[PDB]
Amino acid sequence: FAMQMAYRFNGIGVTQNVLYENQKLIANQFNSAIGKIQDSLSSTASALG
Amino acid sequence: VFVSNGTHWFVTQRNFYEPQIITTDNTFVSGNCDVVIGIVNNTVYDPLQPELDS
Repeated sequence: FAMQMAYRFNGIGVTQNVLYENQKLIANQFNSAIGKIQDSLSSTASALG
Repeated sequence: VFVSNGTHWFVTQRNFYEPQIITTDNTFVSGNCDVVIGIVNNTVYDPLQPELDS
């Protein structure tokens, strides 16, 4: 999966060394961001308008 | 991407296999080997190296 994300970055003009030099942070960013999706959908009543 | 059969390391385009010997000119440098999760030890070829002996 990290080797896939190294392409995903290369596809937005970010050279993929910027991925592996940050992988543990990008993991933590995305894990945290998925965390906010629970709260966004669960806590707000209007979320599925 | 990088790949190996198990004895020779190669680089190839990502939608039709064609192994290139890993030269400098297929590749770019970054940082050092401490940060890249799952990096491997190898030799990378320099096309200029024999030309220095010539």
